[PDB]
Amino acid sequence: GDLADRFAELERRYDARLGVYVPATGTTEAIEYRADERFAFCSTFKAPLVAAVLHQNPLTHLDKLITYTSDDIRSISPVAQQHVQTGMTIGQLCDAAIRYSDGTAANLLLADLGGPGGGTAAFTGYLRSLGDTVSRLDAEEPELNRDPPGDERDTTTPHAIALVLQQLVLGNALPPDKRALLTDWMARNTTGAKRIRAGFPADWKVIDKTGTGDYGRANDIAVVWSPTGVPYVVAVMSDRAGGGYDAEPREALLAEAATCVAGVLA
Repeated sequence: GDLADRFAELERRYDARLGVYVPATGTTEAIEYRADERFAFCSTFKAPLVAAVLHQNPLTHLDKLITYTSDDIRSISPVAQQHVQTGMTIGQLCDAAIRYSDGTAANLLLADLGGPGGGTAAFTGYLRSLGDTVSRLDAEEPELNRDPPGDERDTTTPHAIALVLQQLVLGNALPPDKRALLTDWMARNTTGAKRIRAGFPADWKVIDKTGTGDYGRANDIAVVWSPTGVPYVVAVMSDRAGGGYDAEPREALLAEAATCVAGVLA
């Protein structure tokens, strides 16, 4: 058979562009479909963002209290907008950015990296340090979800982001104590039940970070563990550039793409 033909059928059925990368492992070949085409990060950047903050601080930094006002809520912020009076620690912000895709938490973590562009240059530099030469973050939340389809700003490729996640969760980009925190926050994500999780059998472990944006953007990046404990990185990205800025993002496309990948990996 030809898995690329099955991904192409998904693109025609969902009226969408799909990108997939599953890095090769000890026992599998890579799966790649439009893997070197650019797609908007949307909130998937929040996983490497938390890694960047972990990398450049001791773990005691997670208790640092960050204060902010109601005027700092500029993006969908399920946790941060309930804690304006008290503030949130860096660790609480990491948790919220990954598990609730909290936009204010991400903007505050970008500010914690510091430097010009409110942390977006610093974040991009962290990706360069992991060998990612193509990805770039240019805007904060929520504008990073809203670039037009032709813009390279705030884009990655499935290939690039998969190899970033591979280094972070399964490689040695972070020491074990920091790696375990990133892994746990992804493992307890609350936003991803209908995406890669929905394509893997219940006895597979899935950890993930979702992204959604304009032009029908829907992404999910995951690490999955077989029932025998064998890990795979799975990056799935999609958009609907011909469906207008308000094209509906399709979680079901990601779930079916994931089901096709599970068929290869099982």
